Amino acid sequence: VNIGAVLSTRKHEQMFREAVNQANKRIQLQATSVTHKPNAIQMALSVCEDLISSQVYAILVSHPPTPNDHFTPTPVSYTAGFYRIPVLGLTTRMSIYSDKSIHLSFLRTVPPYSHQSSVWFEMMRVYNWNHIILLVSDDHEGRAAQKRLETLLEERESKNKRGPKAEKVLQFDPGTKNVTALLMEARELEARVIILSASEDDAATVYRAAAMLDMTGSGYVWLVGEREISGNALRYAPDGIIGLQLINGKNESAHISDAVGVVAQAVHELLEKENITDPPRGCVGNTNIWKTGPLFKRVLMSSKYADGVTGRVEFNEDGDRKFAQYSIMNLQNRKLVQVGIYNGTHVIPNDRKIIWPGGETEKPRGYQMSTRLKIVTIHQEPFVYVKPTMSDGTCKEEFTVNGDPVKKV
Amino acid sequence: SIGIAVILVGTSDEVAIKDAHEKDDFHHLSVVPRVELVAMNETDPKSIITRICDLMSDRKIQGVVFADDTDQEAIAQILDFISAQTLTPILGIHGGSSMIMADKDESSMFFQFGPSIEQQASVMLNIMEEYDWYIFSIVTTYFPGYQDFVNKIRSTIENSFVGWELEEVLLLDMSLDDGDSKIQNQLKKLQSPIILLYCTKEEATYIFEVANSVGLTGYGYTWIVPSLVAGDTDTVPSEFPTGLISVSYDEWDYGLPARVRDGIAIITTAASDMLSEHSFIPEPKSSCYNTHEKRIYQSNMLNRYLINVTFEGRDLSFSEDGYQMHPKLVIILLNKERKWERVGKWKDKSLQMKYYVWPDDHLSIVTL
Amino acid sequence: IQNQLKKLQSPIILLYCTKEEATYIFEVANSVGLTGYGYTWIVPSLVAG
Amino acid sequence: GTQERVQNSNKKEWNGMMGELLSGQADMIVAPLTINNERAQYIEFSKPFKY
Ligand SMILES: *[C@@H]1O[C@H](CO)[C@@H](O)[C@H](O)[C@H]1NC(C)=O
Ligand SMILES: *[C@@H]1O[C@H](CO)[C@@H](O)[C@H](O)[C@H]1NC(C)=O
Ligand SMILES: *[C@@H]1O[C@H](CO)[C@@H](O)[C@H](O)[C@H]1NC(C)=O
Repeated sequence: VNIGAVLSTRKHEQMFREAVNQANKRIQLQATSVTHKPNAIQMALSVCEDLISSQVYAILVSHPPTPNDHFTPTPVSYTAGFYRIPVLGLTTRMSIYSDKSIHLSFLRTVPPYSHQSSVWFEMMRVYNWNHIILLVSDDHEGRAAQKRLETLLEERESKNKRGPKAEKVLQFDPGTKNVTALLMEARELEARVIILSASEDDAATVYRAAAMLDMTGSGYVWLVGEREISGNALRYAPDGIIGLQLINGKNESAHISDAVGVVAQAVHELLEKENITDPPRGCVGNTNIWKTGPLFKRVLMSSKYADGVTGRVEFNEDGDRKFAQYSIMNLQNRKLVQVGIYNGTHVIPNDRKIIWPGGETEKPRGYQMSTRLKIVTIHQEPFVYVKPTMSDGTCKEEFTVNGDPVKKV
Repeated sequence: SIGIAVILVGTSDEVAIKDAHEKDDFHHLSVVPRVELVAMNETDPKSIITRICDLMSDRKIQGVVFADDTDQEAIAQILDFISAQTLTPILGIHGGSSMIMADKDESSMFFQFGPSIEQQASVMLNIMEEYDWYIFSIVTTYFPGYQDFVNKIRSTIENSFVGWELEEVLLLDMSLDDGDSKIQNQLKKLQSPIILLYCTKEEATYIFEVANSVGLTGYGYTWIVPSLVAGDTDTVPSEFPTGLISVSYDEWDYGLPARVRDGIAIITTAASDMLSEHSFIPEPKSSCYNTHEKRIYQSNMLNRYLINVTFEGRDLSFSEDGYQMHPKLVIILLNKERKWERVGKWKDKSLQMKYYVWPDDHLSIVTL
Repeated sequence: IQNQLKKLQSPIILLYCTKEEATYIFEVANSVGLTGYGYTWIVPSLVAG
Repeated sequence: GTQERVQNSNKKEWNGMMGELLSGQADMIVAPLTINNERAQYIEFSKPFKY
């Protein structure tokens, strides 16, 4: 068979070529390769011209040198999907592809950003917290993270303390500059932990604003995603913040190899299947389907390739790296205190100097309540009387039938 | 002068172009759409792209009206990607599903015809009232409108100035019922005379078959389904009992010639509105392989004009989806002849019928 | 029977039959849902002894 | 305060006092406020204080 990929590294061609050569021990599995191109149009056209014309089997692609490149997969993504050609993803983590509906053709090797927030459902199980706030953008990403947290806040059906309860989650559009109105808003709230999920630059904006509001002093917590440890924010974030790194993420070649191995296990599961229909019609017979794509995904279901560089890599029900461990970490005076203690849902017992922003060492319960209470009340006769004050500013003082001072406010 | 390219597939309505061009409002033609037609044999997305930028470079085409013909149409996304490449608008005038899907994207300007899920549901309830049906239930599995559809109809139930009834929403599992006994048992819990169904076309026949067993058949019941399990394709599998009702006037007799008419109308009118705001954008992209941001300078804010446009005595408004805000729909019925006969005409939140009726335990009473 | 034996709603059922068709109906009951969840069954010793 | 759909979309909010109870503008209502069912869905109620 012939499997191709559009991968950035030229040397990666020989890399995964050798990967084919190694997987050969478990049947022709010829290799095909192709570089990149900026305007994804030329990309998809090369897709048809070479790899679709080859008309054999599936396909791979990673992030280009473009950092965000959130669009770079899509064209070639559903290009072959037009014939239900199951394709795997490497290095892009944007969550849109998480939808099967508009992409019934797409699996991955890596969890998405919005997936990462699941872990935060646990940080209180070591820091016994119950009260939170949220700051997400206005796009889909935030909405995804939000639904995920919501369902992770599934109420444990009972029959004391019962789970953590969310508070007013807030929104904001990109590029803005007067976001402060929100924070000062939250400033009056009754908790002290925070969660922030956004792009790079926006975070730095927020950092600026918050440091101005002094909302980053003592008795405070932060737990950002990955897109904030980044330097543009590392030029703005306060110390004591906590962040986390997906391990072995930004390393292509190892993932390359794992991919080749998984598809090798797949094809060994393919070499003995029945009703083997035909790869596509060279991007010209554009009516048909290599009517194995469904079964192709279904066999990619449990392709339990037990171990690679990152170790065991098994799938979700959305064709994504389902149990990949990764590292927690701390900013400590521009320094990166690593605590690589999250092996999947396992608890995270490291050993170093956790430093919260205020410089203390206690793990403060982000709680404080005994405040004013902004009370409301409606006018209604024999329970509440409304009266205009005198020109002084207060209202006249009266006395009861006996003559007692009828308290007023 | 302007470049307004069009295209079809699988038809020869040639004069349907120049004729409708001669029927153009002199107050709206101030941009004189240089109409141009091509007929590919609906073959290759790649071919589509080739031809697209071919004509774009050929006549500085600032917009196209695509036309479709096959029922097999998941392909809007392609054109959406084109919008993601070139900043021109595109009209999915007709065809198969070529005006239905919920392809949702931000920097795009593709627009379908026909109705949404919602306005369909609304006309459904309308005709459900005008014939004094009052009890029903629902059945569906995994289609982008599921938690949409239920919420939409129930949220108009919840303002009941009239009597209604909601028995149950029957959530099912598409293409997973390994044990069909599950449905054989579950579809007993129906008791209403009216059922509404939402699905594919094949599993449709499958469930029709299981219904032939559970007893839900043309005895005294009725069935209505929103024209997106079955259309003017009129390939009725046996399992359909006569009496199916639906509403599919999306492109039934609207007139593909009149279709291209409305297309040219809305686009050139929007061009008029933009040059009226001193905002004529007569600069198309430069090249397909070279449609980069080097040429792309300002985004397509003429959407502030594309949303709503009235001409030739007809108004066409648009939501974020991109369907027409005021479609003209019709209600048809599955006769014994396995033929589709038009019955009713819905328009403007209003209905038009011809029957009063829907054909020994039925009596005729008098009073004073 | 798979359809007709749905119309049950009581917690108590009484059955009268042979011995073989007995197992047959027990089997179909394993499907319709009438099982040892919260129900009970009594039969007058002349399908089984 | 009552529970009304608005926006001509699928959402139903409360005008009225309870609105400013849920959106944070306030944090306790002291007034002649009745008891009910719906209101008891999204709020907690102290024991009554005048039957
Ligand atoms: C705008 O942002 C500044 C700081 O960036 C802030 O002081 C101000 O309150 C914001 N809003 C307005 C209306 O200036
Ligand atoms: C990436 O994978 C290569 C495999 O050749 C390995 O040598 C390296 O340690 C990994 N990590 C980095 C940061 O390169
Ligand atoms: C379309 O809506 C806008 C908003 O008011 C405005 O141009 C007008 O109401 C509509 N168009 C026409 C031609 O009336």
